[PDB]
Amino acid sequence: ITALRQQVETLQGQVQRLQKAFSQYKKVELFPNGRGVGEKIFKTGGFEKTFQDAQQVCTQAGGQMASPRSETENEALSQLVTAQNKAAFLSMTDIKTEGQFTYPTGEPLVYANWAPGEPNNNGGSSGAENCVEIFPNGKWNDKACGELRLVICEF
Amino acid sequence: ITALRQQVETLQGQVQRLQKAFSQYKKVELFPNGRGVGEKIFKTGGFEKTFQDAQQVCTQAGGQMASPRSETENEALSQLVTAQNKAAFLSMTDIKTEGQFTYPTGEPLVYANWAPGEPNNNGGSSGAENCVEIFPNGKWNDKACGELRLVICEF
Amino acid sequence: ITALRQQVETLQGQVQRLQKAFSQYKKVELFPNGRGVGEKIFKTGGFEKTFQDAQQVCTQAGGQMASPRSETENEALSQLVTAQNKAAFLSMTDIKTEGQFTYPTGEPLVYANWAPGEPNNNGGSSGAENCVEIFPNGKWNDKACGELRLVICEF
Ligand SMILES: OC[C@H]1O[C@@H](O)[C@@H](O)[C@@H](O)[C@@H]1O
Ligand SMILES: OC[C@H]1O[C@@H](O)[C@@H](O)[C@@H](O)[C@@H]1O
Ligand SMILES: OC[C@H]1O[C@@H](O)[C@@H](O)[C@@H](O)[C@@H]1O
Ligand SMILES: [Ca+2]
Ligand SMILES: [Ca+2]
Ligand SMILES: [Ca+2]
Ligand SMILES: [Ca+2]
Ligand SMILES: [Ca+2]
Ligand SMILES: [Ca+2]
Repeated sequence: ITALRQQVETLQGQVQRLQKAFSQYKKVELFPNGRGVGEKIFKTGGFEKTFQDAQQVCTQAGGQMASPRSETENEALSQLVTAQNKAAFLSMTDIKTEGQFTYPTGEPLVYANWAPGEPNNNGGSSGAENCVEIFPNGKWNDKACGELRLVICEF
Repeated sequence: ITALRQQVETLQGQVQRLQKAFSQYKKVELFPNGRGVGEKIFKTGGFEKTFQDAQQVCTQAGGQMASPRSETENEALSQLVTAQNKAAFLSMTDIKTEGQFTYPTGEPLVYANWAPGEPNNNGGSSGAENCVEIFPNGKWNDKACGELRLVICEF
Repeated sequence: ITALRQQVETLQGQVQRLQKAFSQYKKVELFPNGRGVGEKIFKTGGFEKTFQDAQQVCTQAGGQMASPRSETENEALSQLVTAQNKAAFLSMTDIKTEGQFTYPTGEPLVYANWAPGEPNNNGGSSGAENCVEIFPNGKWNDKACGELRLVICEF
């Protein structure tokens, strides 16, 4: 029918405006504590927690901790860490097998950006160092999971 | 026609992607200062104001102060109060009739979570206590409306 | 066909709910650091940077610095500056031609709200004053671009 055609063209307009409005509100939301990379979105809570606290926080929020699988994804996190001037915990650990860092899924790294001479598993008073922190410069450093670091969740 | 069918199937795809993208951006927005319960959304501004200031703030923002009508809704607020480590004002008062706390609409409570021995209307120097604050543990305490408390708005 | 009609009516419902949900999530996002005026959206990052830093920040985020072209737009910014209690940089400068303040595009002001006796180009130790800051009261004051001021981006 011809009226059905009218309803469809109306929907096209409505959908177009929804798309425009949403694109704008994506940018607004991400400023300043969020970064979009691919279909991923990293966002910092602005606070610091231990690794396991941060892991619960991100999960409770409906996401997970950041698993940067590329340089572009790693760069985004670097920007958040820089803006906050606080090193942040990544999602990876080598708790299962020492020396081998893994994603929460069980699969080994497909990307890495260790700083000079890392990891080393030397946390001093803290003891072992099974988690990973990322610096403002984007470099990685294994660190005692019990330390407090910037919380960044991946959605 | 057959072309109209094509336009419709195109809209289905567009709408599906809008839905997926929006679900993701809902989670992103709510982290970390927001909680979704039913069709309600609680969000903290992170700051503290008197009851009447908080009431103007929430209204100006297009919402209202939190009227937790269930344990699930009350729990959500508890999580926000805990994260901020700041007690927050609820929307209810007994200003009209002493002893009887009411929603901004005029209707009496359909849910309550008073702490041991509350309310008591004893604010000391503050005087009377006609408003309600909620603790990190989720318990309620009547308090002088003139006090500064965490602002949480309901949308 | 009749089934196509069913799919279309289904889309209408889906779109209606998307619209409702989005309207709600617009209000949530804007609280408390955002203001909507027309098709524009102002949002503060909460931090302070020099004019050129703020300009990079806003651009990187996919927007620009605030170009208030009316009293309603200026009022919105005033509300953000007030809430933060921090004067903010606007997008306008007179760097090209002294005395004549311009938008980033190259066009002269279509609106202005200078405070008593401004601008004056007297920044003391700072030197010249080619940028513009806005006070909680909404009034404008030219200021050394090298100063640190509240960052507010326009999307
Ligand atoms: O506090 C322990 C940390 O000390 C830093 O200076 C580095 O040496 C890191 O490798 C180490 O994890
Ligand atoms: O400051 C007054 C408050 O003091 C607290 O210790 C409690 O006793 C509350 O009941 C009371 O509202
Ligand atoms: O610090 C310089 C500033 O000092 C303020 O008191 C005002 O006089 C401004 O006009 C001037 O830009
Ligand atoms: Ca180790
Ligand atoms: Ca180390
Ligand atoms: Ca009372
Ligand atoms: Ca009391
Ligand atoms: Ca000047
Ligand atoms: Ca001046």
